[PDB]
Amino acid sequence: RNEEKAQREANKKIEKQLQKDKQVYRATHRLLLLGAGESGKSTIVKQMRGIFETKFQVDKVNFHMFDVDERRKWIQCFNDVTAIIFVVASSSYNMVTNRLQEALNLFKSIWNNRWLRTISVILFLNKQDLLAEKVLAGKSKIEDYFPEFARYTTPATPEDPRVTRAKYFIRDEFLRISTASGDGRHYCYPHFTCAVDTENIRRVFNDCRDIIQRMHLRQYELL
Amino acid sequence: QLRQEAEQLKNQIRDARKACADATLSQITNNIDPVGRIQMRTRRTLRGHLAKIYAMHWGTDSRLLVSASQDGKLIIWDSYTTNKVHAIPLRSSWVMTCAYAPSGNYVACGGLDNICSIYNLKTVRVSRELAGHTGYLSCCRFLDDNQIVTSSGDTTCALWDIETGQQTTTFTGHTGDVMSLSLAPDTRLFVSGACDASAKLWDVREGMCRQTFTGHESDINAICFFPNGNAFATGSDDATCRLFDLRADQELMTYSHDNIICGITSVSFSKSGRLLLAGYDDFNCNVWDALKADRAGVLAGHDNRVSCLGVTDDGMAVATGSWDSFLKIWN
Amino acid sequence: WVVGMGIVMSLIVLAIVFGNVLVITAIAKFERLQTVTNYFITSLACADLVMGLAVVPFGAAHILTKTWTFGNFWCEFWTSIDVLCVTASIETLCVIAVDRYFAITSPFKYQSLLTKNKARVIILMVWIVSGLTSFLPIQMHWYRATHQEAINCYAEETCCDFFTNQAYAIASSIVSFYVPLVIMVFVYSRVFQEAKRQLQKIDKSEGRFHEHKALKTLGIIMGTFTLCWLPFFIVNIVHVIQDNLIRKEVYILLNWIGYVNSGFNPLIYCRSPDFRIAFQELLC
Amino acid sequence: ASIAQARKLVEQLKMEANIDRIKVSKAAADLMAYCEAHAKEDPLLTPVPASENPFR
Ligand SMILES: Nc1nc2c(ncn2[C@@H]2O[C@H](COP(=O)(O)OP(=O)(O)OP(=O)(O)O)[C@@H](O)[C@H]2O)c(=O)[nH]1
Ligand SMILES: CN[C@@H]1CCc2c(ccc(O)c2O)[C@H]1O
Repeated sequence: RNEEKAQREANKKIEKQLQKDKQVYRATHRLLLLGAGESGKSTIVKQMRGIFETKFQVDKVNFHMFDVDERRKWIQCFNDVTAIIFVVASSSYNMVTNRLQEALNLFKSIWNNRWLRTISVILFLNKQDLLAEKVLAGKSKIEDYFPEFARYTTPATPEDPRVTRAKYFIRDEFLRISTASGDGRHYCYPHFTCAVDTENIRRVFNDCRDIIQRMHLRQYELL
Repeated sequence: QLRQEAEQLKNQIRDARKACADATLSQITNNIDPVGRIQMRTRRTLRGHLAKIYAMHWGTDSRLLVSASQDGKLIIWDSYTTNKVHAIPLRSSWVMTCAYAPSGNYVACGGLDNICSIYNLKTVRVSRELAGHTGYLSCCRFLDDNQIVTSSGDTTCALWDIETGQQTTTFTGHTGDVMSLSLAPDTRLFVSGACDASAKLWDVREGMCRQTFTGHESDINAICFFPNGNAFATGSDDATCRLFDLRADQELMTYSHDNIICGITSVSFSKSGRLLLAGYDDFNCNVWDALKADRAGVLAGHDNRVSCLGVTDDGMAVATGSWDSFLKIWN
Repeated sequence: WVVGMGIVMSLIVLAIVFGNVLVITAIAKFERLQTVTNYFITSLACADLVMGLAVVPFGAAHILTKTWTFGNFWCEFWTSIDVLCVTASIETLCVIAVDRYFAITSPFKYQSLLTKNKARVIILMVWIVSGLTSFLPIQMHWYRATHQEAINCYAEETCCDFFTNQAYAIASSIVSFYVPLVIMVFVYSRVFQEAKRQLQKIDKSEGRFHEHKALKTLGIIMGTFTLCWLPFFIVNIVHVIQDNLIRKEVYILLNWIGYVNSGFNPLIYCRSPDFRIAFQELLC
Repeated sequence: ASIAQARKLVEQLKMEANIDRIKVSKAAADLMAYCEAHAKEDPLLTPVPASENPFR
């Protein structure tokens, strides 16, 4: 009957180890990096630096980023992440099944998933310079592939009106899906990034802080 | 086209199956009396997991058990005294299955990483790392102490060899993802339930498909095997459990109700095979009757969805795992 | 008149006790409500239950029969318990406000700042500080007055009244009410500012496609507390500064207004949907 | 269809076509017999005394 004492000692040691690990588990924040192919996800993760894990710390806050296709069923495991980062090629509107239409369909499918009811999405609209060159060079029109561009007018804060309309139309097309069935549980944060940019990590930090603050405000019935 | 040319076969096999069914099992089973209301109360509760629990497997001694969580830890429990024995950290934080060796010396666990890992309990360090799958692992079972059969998310099942670390036999034929499998007591034939609403019977020795069943109409999430060895039950997302048969090669009964529209996550039998236990997404578990189709009880007490289920070899208790990071022992 | 007063006041007693016991049992029974924020609510509920089960009925008997039938020791014990419960029932609200401030303003360090070990320490410290100003000054006779009517009332064991000098009537009020007021005001002003900023950001980002709730919640939270406990802790100092200004009848009524505040607390601090579901699971 | 994989299916359906079947009455009777025979050796269905129950 002496084995009971040894078992209790082992249980105590394991409980102490788990108690130590709980704090470091609760301190970190998890982000899921989801993007369509040829969008530029590799460049973004390289700038930030069957699975890939990236470690980075901003202002003494530990973040943890993950990267990973048809009938996505593994997505149920990602209902407790802080936010979902979406990378989409804004200039690939005619590199045809338009590459963009597939991106909007994927975004709509992810938004309405049952297990992702309370997960926000951070949206990166990559490849702005290619889009600007394509719209300015001529022989390519947004109206040709997307008929709705004819009846669209500029809402706005410019950083060349044609490229401004081109930039804002794609953003509004995603924002409409975002606000169709938001219900106040989760929002979207559009952004206009490029390959040669700095402080993209600051955007992620600020958006995570905003998400956490909004959730806390909603919990106490103040928003 | 040419393919359409024998699409008829399927119709001929369906007609033969219809001609085979003389009468439903229900009619045959009508005279026997009902089991009645069965009340089960929880006996033990285990705490220590920091995240949701995905899978668990009872030990062969009906005393110990192992569980896996999203925090990246495997813990071996002791049911009688509810004290932890082991805690193994994991390289990958995403796990979807776990298994316990029949000889009680090895534990295996795989997940979203396309790797199956085996640990040595009595030496706790990594002993082998099996690779070769192009999709996430969904289930794995120890066929013996030297060879293991696994099912992956790339529509294939394989039989491995631990000593050499290379595949021995590869099973192909499904279209959708493979989600769960079970082994016969004789360890000669095993079944699998794919995501294409189809179940197949495989032969380990031959390596070729033998029979196919396509009763369901949605994704199949769990599958169990009747103790006698001549039947198996499965559960899908359409809130229906169906009991098939190997010899008759057709469905015999359906377990469904109009007051439930949620999915099914786990299915298990009892020692006698009279009781069928299935876990739902309705935050609780239901106990059916294998023959009559009546409901005989409910297992409530979990605050989040149930994702695991198991029955001991001697049938002294039944364990449930949920996303609430709690393990409960019922009796 | 006598008949009418008695029945209601029993209804007040029942209303105070029922909600407090219900909240305590609901928090204890279910493991999903064991939250660091719910410990302060448990302490507040316990203090309010002790107050409503200890001081209200004896004061009822006193105000009904107009004669204290017990000894001087029981009078001292009653007056001590009154101050203890009243003082401990407000600093807990201050603690809750500070916790909400930390949770909202500092979202990335909330988890580390507050832990299950720190909550117990804070609650014990608050209870000790509440008890130090209620039993030590009272069991010892340092609070007693000096004028002839006071000592005459002290001598008689059949009557019990409240007589204090300026020092205690100022110190107890400062400790119990005035200090935990400015902190709460500053906290809730900051919370309102943060809510307004977030709402403005949302309107700027997605206004075209798509401050009342926060104002309503802050209004109810501050208004009930200020209306319940404000006049008493002003007349408390006024009746000492000017003797003839305030009569005893006004004092007793303004004090009894405060006791009702314990009944409102479950409605104010337990409207969360999880609490509603837990309440509906039982007692039905 | 013209692709091999579709073509492979037609042959397989065949292999599964030529197997021996039995009447469902025999299978139902066998299942009933097994359940009735092994019905006295399970603790879930039959509540055993707490003395023999290790979880009490
Ligand atoms: N100048 C410039 N070039 C870019 C930009 N974004 C992408 N590119 C070009 O695109 C190439 C990078 O492609 P990747 O990011 O590897 O595409 P990917 O990562 O394979 O995309 P996935 O299929 O989603 O993984 C580079 O050679 C760049 O020249 C940009 O913002 N500016
Ligand atoms: C008899 N009722 C007492 C009188 C004075 C007093 C109360 C509460 C808190 C204080 O700090 C006090 O000075 C009241 O509950």
